[PDB]
Amino acid sequence: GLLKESMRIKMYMEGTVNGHYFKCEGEGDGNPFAGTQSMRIHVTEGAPLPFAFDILAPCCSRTFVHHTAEIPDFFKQSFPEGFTWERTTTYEDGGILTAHQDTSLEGNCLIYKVKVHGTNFPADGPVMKNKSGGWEPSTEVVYPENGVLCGRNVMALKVGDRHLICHHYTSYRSKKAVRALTMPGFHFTDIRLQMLRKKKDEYFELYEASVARYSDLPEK
Amino acid sequence: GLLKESMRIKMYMEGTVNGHYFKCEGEGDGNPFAGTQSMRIHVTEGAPLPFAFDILAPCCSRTFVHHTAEIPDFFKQSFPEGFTWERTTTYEDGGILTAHQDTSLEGNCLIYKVKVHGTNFPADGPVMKNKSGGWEPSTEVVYPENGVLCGRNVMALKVGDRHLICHHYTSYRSKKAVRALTMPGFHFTDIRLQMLRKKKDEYFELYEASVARYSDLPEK
Amino acid sequence: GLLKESMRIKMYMEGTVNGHYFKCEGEGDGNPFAGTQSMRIHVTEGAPLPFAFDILAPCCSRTFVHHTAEIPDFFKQSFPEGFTWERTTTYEDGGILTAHQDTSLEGNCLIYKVKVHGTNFPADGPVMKNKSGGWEPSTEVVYPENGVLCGRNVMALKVGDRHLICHHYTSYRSKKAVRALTMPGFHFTDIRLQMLRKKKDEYFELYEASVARYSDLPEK
Amino acid sequence: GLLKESMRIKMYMEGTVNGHYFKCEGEGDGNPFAGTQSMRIHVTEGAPLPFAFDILAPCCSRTFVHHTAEIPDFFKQSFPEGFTWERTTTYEDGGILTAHQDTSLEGNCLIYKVKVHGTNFPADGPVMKNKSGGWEPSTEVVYPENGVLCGRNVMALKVGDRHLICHHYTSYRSKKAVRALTMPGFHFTDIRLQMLRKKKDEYFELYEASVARYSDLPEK
Repeated sequence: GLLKESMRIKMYMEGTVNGHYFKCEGEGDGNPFAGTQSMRIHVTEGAPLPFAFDILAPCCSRTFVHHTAEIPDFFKQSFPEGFTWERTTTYEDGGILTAHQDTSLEGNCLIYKVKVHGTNFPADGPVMKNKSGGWEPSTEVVYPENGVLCGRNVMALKVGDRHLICHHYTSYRSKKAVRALTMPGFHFTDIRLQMLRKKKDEYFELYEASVARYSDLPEK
Repeated sequence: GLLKESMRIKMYMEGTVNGHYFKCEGEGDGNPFAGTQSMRIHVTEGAPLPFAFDILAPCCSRTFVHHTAEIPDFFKQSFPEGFTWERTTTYEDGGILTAHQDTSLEGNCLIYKVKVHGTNFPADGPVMKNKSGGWEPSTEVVYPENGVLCGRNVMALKVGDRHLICHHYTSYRSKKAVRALTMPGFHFTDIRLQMLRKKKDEYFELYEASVARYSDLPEK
Repeated sequence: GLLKESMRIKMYMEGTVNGHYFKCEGEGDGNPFAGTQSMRIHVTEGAPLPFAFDILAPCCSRTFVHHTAEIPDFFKQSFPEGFTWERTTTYEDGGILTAHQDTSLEGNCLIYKVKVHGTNFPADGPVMKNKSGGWEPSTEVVYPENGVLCGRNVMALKVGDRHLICHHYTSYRSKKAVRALTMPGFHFTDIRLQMLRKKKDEYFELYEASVARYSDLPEK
Repeated sequence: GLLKESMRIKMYMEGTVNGHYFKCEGEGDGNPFAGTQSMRIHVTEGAPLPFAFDILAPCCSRTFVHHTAEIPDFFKQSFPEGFTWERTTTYEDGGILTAHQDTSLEGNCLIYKVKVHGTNFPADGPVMKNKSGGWEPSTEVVYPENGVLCGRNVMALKVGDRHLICHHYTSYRSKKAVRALTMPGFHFTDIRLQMLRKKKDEYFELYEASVARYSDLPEK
């Protein structure tokens, strides 16, 4: 199989958040079909980070999604060629993060190349003050548009007992020919992003489980 | 006792969309604990509506939500006093609908009073051209904030085989005292709103089912 | 002689900004053909206002525009029937203000009826903190769309030596028969709104001049 | 001295629009002080372009602006070092084009280096159908912010007898030291871009005139 029960992951991330340059490398693994993965991220430049790594966590993998109900798989179908994505995340307190990502394959290794740009995050807000406590689980809305898979999502950043809301606008683009793909219909993807460990705003351990599904409610 | 397995609904709505004024009155019924409901809505002014009623359907019932996993019911706990809600809906083609709603109870009948102001909808878009085909189901994110329950949601209006996305920013306020209320934590509400019939842009039949729940994904 | 060289104006404004309810009444005068006017406004309810009146000033008169180069005058043509407008303004630090207006005539008095709704203005921002110093002059883009006149404009709110930008999206609708109007083509409207006097966030004095024109640049 | 009555221009642009890679090269001339210029553009790769070159036309020159009323010239002051700009253009039908440009000076020749990224242009819209008729003239709002010059603009693409609005967001950054620059005050730049000729979607002739000025309206 071109994709196997176990895949390795190599990630390269670079960017600026409110002017602070940084660079990290991730190494990970996962099960494409069970939709589970982990990743160890080491900040190679700009450490310790003067902001919450939480904002960068969702930049670190849509190949690893368990597809139910025979929902065609835009991401797995795109291999060996791979795919890209481009996201805008707007935080309700002013912050904005934009990211462009290339996903490539090399034998058993998936290669992620990310570039990030963050601005307008408040100086006294939870991200720059580094007082965030991870994400709530989420459900992405996913639908096709002109051969591109579109994503919309509300994510809730834990700030103590409260929540800071951010909004995702994503476009997944295949490197494979649009005609060679079977686009899915409108559906959802549940994502649970967890940070298992963090050390000195420099080393982070992530874990994520994802399932693609239709609504569980009956139709009339 | 207050709330029963079979309840009545009466709705009074008025407002403007892109300058066109309309009033309508609805009568409905449902099972608030099974979180299902129907409503027949009659347009008594501004008929025939020159815009798609779809943009008004979500303005027409948060008492009718089946709560799973012991999730406290903000809405049901608010009776007899009832509650209000305030929503801003932004459409990605520039349209914006603001709604203000009051929910009270008279006998075995819930009373909804609704004010609506839609504006900036494109003259040639699916709303003002009246070419939409109902809503996809959705999953609202819902979380407390100092006595007020907050709602966030991505909705997809069907336009042919394509989709027009809009975003809900809701604030649910109880007319009951805070101390007399058990606020819920972070959770999701699945919603499936369907329009089962419409006639002469003056009569509509809605049906909706809602379930409050947590993420179905396992947690590591 | 339906519109004369000197006209009276009565304005009635009601609204809520960030949930603060208010009512205003205005009386003014102007020269419609010279495109000059002034208004004395009094906050009859919700005084003192807990935000900058500057955001409301553009809601308080497109009859008063000096038209050059034989540009057809959509607004003056609409009398005696009159016209309506509505506008969505978006502030770049999060604020959104929707407004809808009716303009009617009563002999020598123009009657303005305004409904305003502001939300998402940041508590720390210069609007809610009341730290703004009036608007810079602006040039609106005016174009016809199917018997409706559309307006786009970038306005700059002075905040010390800085500027906070907001974006206007306006639709002017004649209450006169569409076929009875001579629509203009694409053109510009220069507008200079000044706040001459303010007192205790309760009384305000405005002066505005406006000119309709084409670009002064030569065409090649 | 550094700039002359007549200057040469050379441009190197590349990027993608809805995923179509293109490369093109320009050569031009103009009078920096008179504020006029022209350019010939050749699509060296990705010809014939499957979209309206109209979207790329505003990416091809702020050195060529006639400054009135003794307004400081951010762009002419920036030489020999030169300057950069970065723009986002949003079309009201969903299209978005982001560009980053570098302006340098070698002898009597200004060198432009442009990277374009265009996405979400409707498949049946006038851009991708290549059915536009150039731009209307415009007036950019320009204002200083911490040594950076900020530009805001509403532009209108002619499509048949109607207009498709788009919105420019630009930051111009000088490569010259802040202290070696007298920043201008708040002002406008009138701009009229014209396409005098096009051939086989691989050759285009442009002409542009710009004037920097204050509002023509009196100040009461």
